[PDB]
Amino acid sequence: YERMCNIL
Amino acid sequence: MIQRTPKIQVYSRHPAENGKSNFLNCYVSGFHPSDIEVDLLKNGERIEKVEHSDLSFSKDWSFYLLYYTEFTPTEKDEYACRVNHVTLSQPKIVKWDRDM
Amino acid sequence: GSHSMRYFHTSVSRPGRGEPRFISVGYVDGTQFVRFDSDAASPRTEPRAPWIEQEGPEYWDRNTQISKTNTQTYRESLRNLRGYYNQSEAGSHTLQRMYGCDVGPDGRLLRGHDQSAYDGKDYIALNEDLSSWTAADTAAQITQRKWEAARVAEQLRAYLEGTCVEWLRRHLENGKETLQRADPPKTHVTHHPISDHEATLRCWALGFYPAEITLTWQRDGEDQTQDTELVETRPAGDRTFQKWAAVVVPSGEEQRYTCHVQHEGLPKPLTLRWEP
Ligand SMILES: [K+]
Ligand SMILES: [K+]
Ligand SMILES: [K+]
Ligand SMILES: [Mg+2]
Repeated sequence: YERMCNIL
Repeated sequence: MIQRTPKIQVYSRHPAENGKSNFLNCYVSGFHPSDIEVDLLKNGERIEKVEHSDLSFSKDWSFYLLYYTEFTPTEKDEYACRVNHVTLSQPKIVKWDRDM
Repeated sequence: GSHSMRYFHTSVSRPGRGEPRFISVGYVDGTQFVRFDSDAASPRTEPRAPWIEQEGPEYWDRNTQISKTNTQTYRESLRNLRGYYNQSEAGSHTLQRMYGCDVGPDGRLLRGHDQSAYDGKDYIALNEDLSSWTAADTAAQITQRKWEAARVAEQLRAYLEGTCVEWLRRHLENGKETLQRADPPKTHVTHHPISDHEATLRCWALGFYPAEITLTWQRDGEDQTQDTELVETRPAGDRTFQKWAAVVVPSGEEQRYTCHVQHEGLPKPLTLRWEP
């Protein structure tokens, strides 16, 4: 799976 | 901002043999930003329905794309790739040379 | 030997032309296996290699949900980055991210990755320790402080050491007949006169996988690095790669030059000469 990335 | 101009290679998938179906490739790489216009040409005219790979990028963050189409090489027909990008003042044409 | 799973994210703003497009592609080594594109008529994570097709609906549904959330997250990141650099609303900007994991021959984690770039320049990266960040400038330090406060490195470490390596190992098994098969280059040397005085020797490597290869010319056993034209390794479109290297040689001296090829699929390294 991919992951939900974090907002910069 | 800082921009990077595309490298361009035009070549066949398999060793070219006149009269034998093949794929003509135009690989553009090393460019930034990602917007780019690529045409494959047969005798100077744009080939319709050329496909391309999904946008990705190299370790140095520069983008790369493969544009490709089926073709049957012949002795007479000339093929090329024509590329435009924000870094180019005019489209760049690279001819297919079967020795490269 | 070693293998990697990597995801490549690109988001590009386009003021006046709707919201920023988000594209995610996934690779195991040199093999793309998934894609997602927010500009598709019906955005969905889609298979791009045959061995991934057997994953069930939960795999496609969850990856699609993750990518749809990422589309929104990247748009917010682009808005924040514009402000961190005091940039106008008129210009197009690019955010790229790569993350994933590498394993050795025994499937054990070698290292993890998470790195970002803005407008083609490194912005912030997770260090190899999976616990600290390297920020490129004072804008990226704002992101670093936010991610330290939110313990993002710990989230990444858990993903990279858990889900990422577990799924890389699963893909390597499901795709073993291709992902763990090294195809050697087919090689030959061509000769093209340039004038009465000189000729080009070109050493070709075709049909190889993975893309890593060493192709060099020697003259009297000495490497010809500065005098060799070496094209970038390029995809054939059928999974394999191609490359060539060329040297200009004085007429009659062709037998002093040798082309050397190293690749994982070869039983032994090759030494080739022009065969007139
Ligand atoms: K045919
Ligand atoms: K064009
Ligand atoms: K979407
Ligand atoms: Mg921006």
